This record gives sequence, structure tokens and C-alpha cells, in this order.
Amino acid sequence: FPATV
Amino acid sequence: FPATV
Amino acid sequence: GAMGSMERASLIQKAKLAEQAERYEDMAAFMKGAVEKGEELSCEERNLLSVAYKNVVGGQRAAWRVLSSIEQKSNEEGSEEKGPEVREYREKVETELQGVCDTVLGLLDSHLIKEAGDAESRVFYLKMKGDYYRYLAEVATGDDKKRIIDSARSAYQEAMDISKKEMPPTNPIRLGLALNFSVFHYEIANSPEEAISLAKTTFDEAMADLHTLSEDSYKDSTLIMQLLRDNLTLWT
Amino acid sequence: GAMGSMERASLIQKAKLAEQAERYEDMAAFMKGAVEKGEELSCEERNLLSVAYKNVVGGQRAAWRVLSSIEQKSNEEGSEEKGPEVREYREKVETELQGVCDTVLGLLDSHLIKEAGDAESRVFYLKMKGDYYRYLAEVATGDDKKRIIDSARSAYQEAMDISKKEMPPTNPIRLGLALNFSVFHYEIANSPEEAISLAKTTFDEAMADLHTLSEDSYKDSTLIMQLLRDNLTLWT
Ligand SMILES: CC(C)(Oc1ccc(Cl)c(F)c1)C(=O)Nc1cccc(-c2csc(C(=N)N)c2)c1
Ligand SMILES: CC(C)(Oc1ccc(Cl)c(F)c1)C(=O)Nc1cccc(-c2csc(C(=N)N)c2)c1
Ligand SMILES: [Mg+2]
Ligand SMILES: [Mg+2]
Ligand SMILES: [Mg+2]
Ligand SMILES: [Mg+2]
Ligand SMILES: [Mg+2]
Ligand SMILES: [Mg+2]
Repeated sequence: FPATV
Repeated sequence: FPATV
Repeated sequence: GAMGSMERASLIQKAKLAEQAERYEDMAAFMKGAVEKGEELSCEERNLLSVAYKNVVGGQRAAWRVLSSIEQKSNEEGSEEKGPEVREYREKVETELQGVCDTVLGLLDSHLIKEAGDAESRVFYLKMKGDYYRYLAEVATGDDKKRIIDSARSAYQEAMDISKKEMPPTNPIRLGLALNFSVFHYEIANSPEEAISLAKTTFDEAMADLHTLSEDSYKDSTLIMQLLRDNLTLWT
Repeated sequence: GAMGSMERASLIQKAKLAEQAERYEDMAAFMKGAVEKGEELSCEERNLLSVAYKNVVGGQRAAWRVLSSIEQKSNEEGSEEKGPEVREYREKVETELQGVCDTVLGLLDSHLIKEAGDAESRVFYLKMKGDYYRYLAEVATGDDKKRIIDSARSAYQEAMDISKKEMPPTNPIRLGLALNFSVFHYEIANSPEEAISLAKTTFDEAMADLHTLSEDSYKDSTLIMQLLRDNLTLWT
């Protein structure tokens, strides 16, 4: 999955 | 800590 | 309600202890109680709230994905009918996840967002609103799915508009908002080109503003810039 | 009670799904429901029960240790009085841990142990009884602490006596029982020499019986033998 913060 | 199972 | 008898400062203190003990459900419950005292949250307190619920919902999302994958495989032709149990348990986890998202959205609506006037608080909470609608969108399948997606988009867009007017391009909240809205475009809105354009423009505009920053601010901004680059590498 | 309406087989199936999703609290609740159907548990089912509760209580123990360390530091001279919150939250986690241990011990007493006649089931459950009394002993401080320690010792001892009469020295349940009873001696009963002697004799007697085993059994036994060696290295 892509990065989120 | 020591190992337990 | 169960935190109504505990002092605000004690709830914050215990949220920090819960974090140290990796007790994120407790952390979230303490922070919910703190929000429900009715006072605005400081910067540190906003981040305690977000860390707590991000960890709780992140675990639920990971579990939902495992179960959804098992359910998908169970429904391929040639698979053996193993009864309603996989669907039931995926639904159980899904309903709990939705409950957490609804709780967070409820705190934002009653009444964190309406009292948030400074860009750093308002953008932070609107980003959260977009994130929790995005998590609802990840599991949505019914009449309301398009409205859930649009609720996420609308919250992210208001946050973006404020952030571009009121924050420098290196502000870590602005960067993290852009990171997540870009992921929304890629994974939720079927808009990979918008996702890539947003990540690239955000990265490049931040790069050009790094020269204004102290060493510590530079570290914070470049950390999030690297996440934007990581996603761009994944997507191109 | 909340699992009373779900089929036994469905509870077992969902326990396995919960494990895959790393949802150990759910796993434990499903297995508690399965036990409460009143039928004996198969070997696989016994291990699902133990895995679930070991993961739940292991997380509680880790959190309790973090909080106890913070509490100890708060009470050293020169430390700043930060109020009752650390003690309160350590007590909250402690009470939840005790509740889980009491639940497991209750399942063993009603009525898993009394119906367990084969060595593989009876030793397994008596080991569990010793383990959960040991976890209660780790947090005990009151009038009953010595009785809690003795309850752990007694359960481990009955398990040991059966295991030495009815199982080969390489049986993994016998080995894991010895491993844990040795830890009980070292960490709970202030008996490091007994802990070391038990680990060494167990290891050496298992070594001498490995020649009787298939490749797969050898792998299982040597895995637990290595844990005995690891503890011996830590202690000598
Ligand atoms: C590195 C990371 C993930 O970057 C982000 C960038 C953008 C957004 Cl919008 C975001 F939510 C995070 C982050 O957490 N930065 C940060 C910033 C300010 C305060 C705190 C903080 C105070 S207390 C605390 C705790 N964990 N006890 C954490 C943490
Ligand atoms: C390697 C380890 C930790 O060794 C032990 C040695 C002694 C004891 Cl007394 C013990 F509790 C463990 C173990 O788990 N061995 C084992 C043995 C038999 C069955 C299963 C099993 C069936 S199903 C399942 C699941 N996780 N879904 C696991 C697992
Ligand atoms: Mg007050
Ligand atoms: Mg549903
Ligand atoms: Mg644009
Ligand atoms: Mg039935
Ligand atoms: Mg107590
Ligand atoms: Mg002896």
C-alpha cells in the first residue's frame, strides 16, 4: 500500500 | 526475559 | 461518557502512558474523553488524538483486508463452500471499523472543527475528516458509497485550500494532507494522474522552500517529502 | 454467553480467521465460546485456545511491565510527584490482566481439566493452569501472593509427574512444560538453581531420545530444546 500519515 | 511457550 | 469523571489533564497524562505501553485503544478512549471536556486541543493534544485513532483504525483496516482477501478467494469458482462464517466475520470487523470512524467524525463535528480557527488546527482536523471518510470509503459498497467518497474529497479540498493560502509549502501538516489526498485520488477516486500530479507538485514546491528552514524543521519536512517520493516511485 | 448462539464449528472456524487477521482478542472470545459448548477439545482446538489467550495476556504483561517501570521511577527520591495517574493506569491494566487469567483458569476448572484423561490433554491443561497462576503471581502483592505461587507450583508439579510417567522425554508438551516450570522457578519462586537443574536435565534427556524420532518430530522437539538452551545461556 502507499504511504499516508 | 527468558523464553516460555 | 465513561471518562466524564476524570480530569482533562489526567486523561492526557494517561493517553501518553497508554502510548508508551502500546495500548492504543486505551489511548483513543482517553483522548475521546479529553475532547469531550469541550475545550480546544493544543498541538500536542491534537497529535495524541490522531496517533491513537490512526493506530486503532490501522489495525482494523489490516484485519479487514486479510478477511476480504480470504472472502474473495472463497468466492472464486472451484473454491469450496465453507459457509457464511468468512462473510460474517469480515462484516463484524467492518462494522467495528465503521464505528471507530463514525466516532472520530463525531468528535470532529461536535465540535472540534467549528471551533478551529487557526490554520494549523483547522487544516489538521479537516485532514482527519478526509482520512476517516476515506477509511469508510475503503469498505463502502452501498447506495451511499459515492456520497462517502465525496465527503472525503470535500474535507480534503477545504483543507487544501486553507493550507495553500495560510501555510508555507514545507509545513508538515500541509505536506501530510497532500500525501493523503494524493492517496485518496489514486486508491479511492480512480484518479491516478491527479494523485501523481499532486504528489509531484507538492514535492517540488516544498523543495524550493527548504532553504528557509532550520535544521529541525528541515528534518520534519524532508521526512514527509520522502513519503511523497516513495509513492511517486510506486506509481511511476 | 455472547457466543451461545453460534455453532461450535463456526466458532472454531472464526478463531482461525481471527488468528490470520491478528485479532487475538476475538480469537480468544471465539475459543472461550467453543469451550463453553461443553465438549472436550481436540489437539488442534487446545492449541487454538492457548495461542489466543497467550497473545492477549502477553500484550497485557508487556504493558504492565512498561507501566510498572514508569511507576517505580516516579517513586525514586528526586522524582517529581505526578499524581495518582500512573498507579491508577497500572492498576487498570493489572485488573484487566487478572480478569483474563481468571477467565482462563475458570475454563480449565469448568470443566476442561476434570474431563481430560489422556496425557496429551491433561498435561497441556495443567501446564496452562500453572502458566496463568504464574501470570497472576507476577503482579501479586497481597495476603494471597504465597497461595497464588503455590497454586502455580502445584499445577506445574502435577503436569510434570504425569508427563514423566506417560510421555517420552522429547514430547514437545513435556518440553514446553519443563521450560515454563523452569522459568517459574527462576522468576517467581526465587529458585535459580532449581530452574537451571530442570532445564539442563530436560535438555539432556531429550537429546538422548532424539534418535527415535522422525524428521518432523525431531524438528518440533529440537525447537523447544533450543529454548531451554537459550535460557541456560541467559542464566549461566
Ligand atoms: C512524523 C509525523 C507522522 O508526521 C506528520 C505529518 C503531518 C501530519 Cl498531518 C501528521 F499527523 C503527522 C508526526 O507524527 N509529526 C508530529 C508533528 C507534530 C507533533 C507530533 C507529536 C506531538 S506528541 C506526539 C506523540 N506521538 N505522543 C506526536 C508529531
Ligand atoms: C512451536 C510451539 C510454540 O511449541 C509448543 C510446545 C509446547 C507447548 Cl505446551 C505449546 F503450547 C507449544 C507450538 O505452538 N506447537 C504446536 C503443537 C501442536 C499444535 C500446534 C497448533 C495447532 S493449530 C495451531 C495454530 N496456531 N492455529 C498451532 C502447535
Ligand atoms: Mg477539571
Ligand atoms: Mg457492512
Ligand atoms: Mg492542482
Ligand atoms: Mg450445534
Ligand atoms: Mg491490584
Ligand atoms: Mg528433579
